[PDB]
Amino acid sequence: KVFERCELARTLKRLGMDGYRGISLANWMCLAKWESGYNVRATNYNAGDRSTDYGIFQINSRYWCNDGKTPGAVNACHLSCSALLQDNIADAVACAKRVVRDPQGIRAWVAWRNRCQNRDVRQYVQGCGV
Ligand code: NA
Repeated sequence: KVFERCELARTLKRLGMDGYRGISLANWMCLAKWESGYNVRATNYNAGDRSTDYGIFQINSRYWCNDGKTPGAVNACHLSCSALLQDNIADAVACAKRVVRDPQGIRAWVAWRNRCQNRDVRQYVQGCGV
């Protein structure tokens, strides 16, 4: 499933993402937009280090979820990476919350730095009723 902008915005708000660890809802929307284009099935293999990014937030298999084929990996979210490909994004959200509980916060994703940081991100939630 590929979420529509406002549909996702309302879903994330209900899941308690607004202001989570100081991160505004619009920041999470900007992150999802640039990582997967709001597509829960997005997957990207990194030939360079043998890890894969999964789902709407493109969470990496080396640290956060287990896919079994990533060398020297941990599973901090204690989830199979398969869980991050579901239409129901509850597990992906719980794992995203875990990722930002680390010192880097939202900066853990380089795309956030490149296209969201210091930018006007209001556009991602405008008119959505959140
Ligand atoms: Na892993």
